Amino acid sequence: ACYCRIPACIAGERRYGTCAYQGRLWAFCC
Ligand SMILES: [Cl-]
Repeated sequence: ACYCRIPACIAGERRYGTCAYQGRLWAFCC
């Protein structure tokens, strides 16, 4: 499933773009 993550996606995931939410930027990870 896909999550917004701070600070980075973990192994086994890949990053597919970015979230801006609550004044922070997040990796969008799947
Ligand atoms: Cl980040």
